[PDB]
Amino acid sequence: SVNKVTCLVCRKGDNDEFLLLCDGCDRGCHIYCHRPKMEAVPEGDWFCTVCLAQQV
Amino acid sequence: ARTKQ
Ligand SMILES: [Zn+2]
Ligand SMILES: [Zn+2]
Repeated sequence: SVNKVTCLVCRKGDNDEFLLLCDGCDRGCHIYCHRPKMEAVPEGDWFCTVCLAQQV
Repeated sequence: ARTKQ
Protein backbone atom coordinates (compact mmCIF):
# COMPACT_ATOMS: atom_id res chain seq x y z
CA SER A 1 0.00 0.00 0.00
CA VAL A 2 1.48 3.15 1.55
CA ASN A 3 3.74 4.30 -1.33
CA LYS A 4 0.54 3.86 -3.49
CA VAL A 5 -1.67 6.25 -1.46
CA THR A 6 -3.03 9.27 -3.29
CA CYS A 7 -4.91 12.38 -2.16
CA LEU A 8 -8.69 12.14 -2.29
CA VAL A 9 -8.98 15.73 -3.50
CA CYS A 10 -6.24 16.22 -6.12
CA ARG A 11 -5.58 12.49 -6.89
CA LYS A 12 -1.76 12.84 -6.75
CA GLY A 13 0.63 10.93 -4.50
CA ASP A 14 3.37 13.58 -4.30
CA ASN A 15 4.53 15.71 -1.33
CA ASP A 16 4.42 12.67 0.97
CA GLU A 17 5.16 14.61 4.19
CA PHE A 18 1.98 16.70 3.62
CA LEU A 19 -0.09 13.65 2.68
CA LEU A 20 -2.30 12.73 5.60
CA LEU A 21 -3.23 9.04 5.92
CA CYS A 22 -6.71 7.93 7.15
CA ASP A 23 -6.55 5.93 10.39
CA GLY A 24 -9.62 3.88 9.25
CA CYS A 25 -8.71 2.91 5.68
CA ASP A 26 -6.10 3.24 2.89
CA ARG A 27 -7.13 6.76 1.74
CA GLY A 28 -5.30 10.06 2.13
CA CYS A 29 -5.47 13.79 1.76
CA HIS A 30 -2.86 16.51 1.46
CA ILE A 31 -3.22 18.92 4.33
CA TYR A 32 -3.13 21.74 1.75
CA CYS A 33 -6.03 20.25 -0.26
CA HIS A 34 -8.21 19.86 2.82
CA ARG A 35 -11.07 22.29 3.39
CA PRO A 36 -11.52 23.78 5.98
CA LYS A 37 -7.93 24.81 6.44
CA MET A 38 -5.61 22.30 8.01
CA GLU A 39 -2.27 23.96 8.79
CA ALA A 40 -0.44 20.95 10.16
CA VAL A 41 -0.70 17.19 10.41
CA PRO A 42 -2.88 16.47 13.43
CA GLU A 43 -1.49 14.64 16.51
CA GLY A 44 -4.64 12.57 17.06
CA ASP A 45 -6.44 10.08 14.81
CA TRP A 46 -7.84 11.31 11.52
CA PHE A 47 -10.69 9.72 9.59
CA CYS A 48 -11.54 10.40 5.98
CA THR A 49 -15.05 11.14 4.66
CA VAL A 50 -15.61 7.50 3.70
CA CYS A 51 -14.78 6.32 7.21
CA LEU A 52 -16.96 9.00 8.80
CA ALA A 53 -19.93 7.79 6.81
CA GLN A 54 -19.50 4.39 8.59
CA GLN A 55 -19.80 5.86 12.10
CA VAL A 56 -22.94 5.75 14.26
CA ALA B 1 -2.11 10.95 12.65
CA ARG B 2 0.63 10.06 10.22
CA THR B 3 1.75 10.93 6.71
CA LYS B 4 2.76 8.88 3.68
CA GLN B 5 6.39 9.83 4.48
ZN1 LIG C 1 -4.02 16.78 -2.76
ZN1 LIG D 1 -10.83 6.34 5.69
